Amino acid sequence: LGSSNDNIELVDFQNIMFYGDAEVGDNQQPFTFILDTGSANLWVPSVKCTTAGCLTKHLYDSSKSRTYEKDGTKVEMNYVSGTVSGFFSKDLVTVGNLSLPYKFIEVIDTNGFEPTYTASTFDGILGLGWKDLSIGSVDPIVVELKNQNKIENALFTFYLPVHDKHTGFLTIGGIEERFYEGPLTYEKLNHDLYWQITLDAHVGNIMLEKANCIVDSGTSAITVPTDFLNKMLQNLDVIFYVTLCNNSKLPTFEFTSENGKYTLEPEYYLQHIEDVGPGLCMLNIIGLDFPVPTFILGDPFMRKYFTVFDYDNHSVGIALAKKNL
Repeated sequence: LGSSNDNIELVDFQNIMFYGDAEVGDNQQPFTFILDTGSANLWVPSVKCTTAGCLTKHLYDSSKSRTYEKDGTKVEMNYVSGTVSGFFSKDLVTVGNLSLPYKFIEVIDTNGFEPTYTASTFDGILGLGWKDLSIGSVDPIVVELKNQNKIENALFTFYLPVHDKHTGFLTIGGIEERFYEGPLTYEKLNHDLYWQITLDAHVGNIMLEKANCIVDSGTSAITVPTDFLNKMLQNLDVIFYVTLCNNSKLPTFEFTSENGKYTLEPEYYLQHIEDVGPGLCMLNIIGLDFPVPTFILGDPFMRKYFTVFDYDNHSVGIALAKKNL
């Protein structure tokens, strides 16, 4: 009724991660997922996983689902925080109000994914990247939904939750105006692997033309080229770097293209850790070098900017996220 798109509510986790729920199996077994635009596979821990990390998670039992289709092909998935091992399985996956038989990794070993797994509340990870970026050559869930004529468009959007402010939404199938204000600008992908686009960057006197920028929901910070960060933090009073929240020397990130301008002010990349010291803030910025000048516009950027990931049009749409809806 009215809402023709599939909306999945998102909850923040200590301002470092955010989760969304989905189900696997004919009996709708529940799971909490990290929604990762940087990967392309879906995985859930199996009832057959007997590692300590799994004892506190919601587990998947294929024997309780009529629709389960055995595969068993051995597979291992790698992430920044580690590796998980298992085998492929296929069963009904439900996301919001949509369902479809989908191939995923049934994880049996998580000891190579610690301490992240045990220290976090999620059960598995749901990839929202491109096919070529996956293992087992599996079409993206949203792409699949589109081919099955279950959604109007092969795109999804992120309106991220903001710690102590409001929850968020992952919307599949269409763009909803209620999530943003200002103009919605599209940036074409420069690669059909990651959601990577080209943008010129300027922080202070330092600048970088046509830098590669990866919009990534799985990264908790904004990553900057080492050299770039160093120069940026010169003369600034910043002893992953911490500083006084009221530091007026803190610069504003500026990202521009032929179609749009995006900025990230200090209030968007500074994390309060007053419990460590009065008015003390952590810099949610990381020095990271890729073969070529690259910025990962992670959660800090996505919290400020509503984003749309368009498979059909091979682009990323960006607009200021509404502060309250």
